Amino acid sequence: QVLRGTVTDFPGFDERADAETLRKAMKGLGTDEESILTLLTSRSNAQRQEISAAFKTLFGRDLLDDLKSELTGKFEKLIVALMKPSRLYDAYELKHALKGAGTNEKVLTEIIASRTPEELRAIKQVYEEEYGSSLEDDVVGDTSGYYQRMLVVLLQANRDPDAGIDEAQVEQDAQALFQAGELKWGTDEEKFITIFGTRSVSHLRKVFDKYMTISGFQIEETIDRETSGNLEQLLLAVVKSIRSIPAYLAETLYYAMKGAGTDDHTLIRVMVSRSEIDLFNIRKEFRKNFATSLYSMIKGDTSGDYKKALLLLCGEDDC
Amino acid sequence: QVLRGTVTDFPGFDERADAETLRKAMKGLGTDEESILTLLTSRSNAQRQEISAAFKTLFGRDLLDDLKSELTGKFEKLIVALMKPSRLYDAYELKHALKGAGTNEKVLTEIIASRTPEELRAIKQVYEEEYGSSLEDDVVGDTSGYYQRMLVVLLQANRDPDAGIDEAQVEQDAQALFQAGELKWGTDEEKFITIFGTRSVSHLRKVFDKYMTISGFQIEETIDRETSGNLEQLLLAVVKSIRSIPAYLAETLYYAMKGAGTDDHTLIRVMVSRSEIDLFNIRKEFRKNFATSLYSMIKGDTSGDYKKALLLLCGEDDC
Ligand SMILES: [Ca+2]
Ligand SMILES: [Ca+2]
Ligand SMILES: [Ca+2]
Ligand SMILES: [Ca+2]
Ligand SMILES: [Ca+2]
Ligand SMILES: [Ca+2]
Ligand SMILES: [Ca+2]
Repeated sequence: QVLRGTVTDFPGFDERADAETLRKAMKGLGTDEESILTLLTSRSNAQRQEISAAFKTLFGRDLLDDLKSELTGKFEKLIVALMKPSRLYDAYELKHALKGAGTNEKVLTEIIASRTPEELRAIKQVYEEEYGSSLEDDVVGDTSGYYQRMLVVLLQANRDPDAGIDEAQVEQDAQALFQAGELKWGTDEEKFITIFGTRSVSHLRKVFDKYMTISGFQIEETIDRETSGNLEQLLLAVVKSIRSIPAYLAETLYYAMKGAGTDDHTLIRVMVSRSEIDLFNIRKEFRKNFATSLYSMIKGDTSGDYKKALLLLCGEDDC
Repeated sequence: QVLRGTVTDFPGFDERADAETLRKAMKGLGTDEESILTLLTSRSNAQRQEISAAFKTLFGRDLLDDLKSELTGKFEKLIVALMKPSRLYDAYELKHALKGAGTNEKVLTEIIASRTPEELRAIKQVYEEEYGSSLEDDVVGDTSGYYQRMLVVLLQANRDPDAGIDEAQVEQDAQALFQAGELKWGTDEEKFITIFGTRSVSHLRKVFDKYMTISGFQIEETIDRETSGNLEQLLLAVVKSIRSIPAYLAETLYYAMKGAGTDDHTLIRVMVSRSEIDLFNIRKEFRKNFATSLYSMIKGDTSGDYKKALLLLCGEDDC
C-alpha cells in the first residue's frame, strides 16, 4: 500500500569507514571498481553525501573529482549520477535538457509529467536556487506550441485534490476529451490541457474509463507513440502517469533498451532518480507489461562494471 | 530498511460490496471458491473484520459459520485462520498448543522465541482477556525442566534495549556460552538462560560472533536440530531469531514441507501470522538459504484451492 524503491539506508552506517574503503579502492595506480560499485549502490543517497563529506575531512580530497578521473564511460556516468544529491537531480536534468534549439524534449516530458505536485514545487525552488532563473521561463524560452503551454500548466502544480467523485463531471470531461481527440488534438487546446493538467488523478482515471465506454477504444490509441509530435507525446505521458507513474516509467525503461542501441542516458536517469521512490513498483509493472524482467533486459543490453552496478540498483531479478 | 509482509490494505475498499461478493459466492447449493480465496487473500485482516461485520448487517448471517460449512479440509483451515483477528491469533495458537501431556511444544517455542517484547506483552494481555488464565501459569502447568524456565524468562519480555556496545561484556558472555555448550547445556542453566533471554539483540549478535573466534564453530552446531530435547530446540530457535527472525521463520517453513508429508498446521500458521509483518523478508531468506523459492515449495507440495490461496498469500515467485 506504499511506493518503494530498491535502495535503503545501510544499517550500521559509518561514514568514516566507508570513506576509507573508497579511498583504499582508488589510492595508487590501480582501481577496485567492484568495491566502489558495491558500496555506493548499497548506501542511500543521503549516506553518499555524508561519505563525500567524511572523504574531504579525512583525506583533503574531493570524492567526486577522484571518481571522475578514476572511472570512465557509462560506469563513470552512472556513479556520478548516483552521487548527485537527490534534491538536485531533477532540476539538474531539466536544466541540462533545456538546450535552446537542441532541447531534449523527452527529458522535459518525462520529469514534468511523472512528478507529483509536491515534487514539482521542490524542483522549481531548487532550480531557481541553482541557476538563477525560473524553470518556467527557461521552458517557455526553449519550447513552442501548446507543448509549451501544457508543460507550463503542469509546472503550476495546481492539480485538484483527490476528493469526492462527480459522475456528472466525469461524463462531460470524457465527452470533451473524445472530441478533442476526434480533432486530432489540434483544436481547443487550452480546454483539454485544463482537463489533463488540473483535474484530480482519481477523477481522470474515471474520465479515462468513461472514454472507453463512449468511444470503444482507450484514449492512448488516439496518439501514435512513435510518430506523434511533442504535445501528443506529452499527453501520452500524462495519461500513462495518471494511470500509474511506475507503469509509465517502466515503459520508459523498456523503450530505452528495446531495439538497436541503448538509450543509456534514460536508463541511468530513471534507475537513479527512482531508486529510493518507486523502482520496486517500476520493476513489477515492467515484468507484467513486457513479459520479461528489468533485470534480464539490463543484463542483455549492458556490459562491464556499468552492468553490475545497474543490476545491483535493480536489486533482484523478477519472476 | 523496514520489515514488510505480502498483504496490504485493498485500495478503494468497500466492505458492503465485498460482503455481497462473498454471499454471492456461497448462496445456493454451489460454491465459488475462487472468488472467496481471491478476495480474502487480497484484503487485509482488518478489512476482513469489517467484511464480516457488514456481512452480518446485510444478511443476518455469520460469515465465519458460512465459510466453515461451505469449505472443507486444509482450504477451510487456511481461510478460517486468515479470518481470525490478528490481535488474537498468537494467543489462540498458544492456548491451542497448551495441551497438558499432549502439549505442542513446537508452537510454544516458535511463537515465544520469534516474537518481539512488544508483541509478547500484547499476547499476554490478550491471552488473559480471552481465557481467564495468565499465559505463564498455563505454560508452567504444561511444561517442565529448564525448557519451562527459558520460556518463562522470554515471556517476561524484559530484554535489554539496543544500546551501546560493551566489548568487555561481549568477551565474558561468549566465554560463558562456550562453557555451557561444552557441558551440553545441562549445567548452570539459569546463567545461559539469562544471557539468551535478557541481553539485547545487537549484543547477542556480537556474542555469537565472538563465540566463533573463541570456539572455531558457530553456536548452533552445539545443538543437533533433529534429536535435541525441548530446551535445546528452544535455544536454537532463540539463537536463530536473534540473528534474523525472517530467517528463523523461513527455516521453519522449509522443514514444514521438507521430506515425506507436509506440516500443514505450521505452513498455515507461519504464512498467516507473518502475512502483514515480514512474509516478504521470510521469502527472501528462504530463497538464499535453501536455493529454491517458497512459491515453488508450496506449489510442489500442496493442492487445490488450498494451494492457490497459499500462493496468493506468498504473493510472488522469487528468483
Ligand atoms: Ca504532492
Ligand atoms: Ca515566469
Ligand atoms: Ca490532492
Ligand atoms: Ca451454502
Ligand atoms: Ca510495540
Ligand atoms: Ca544439546
Ligand atoms: Ca498475482
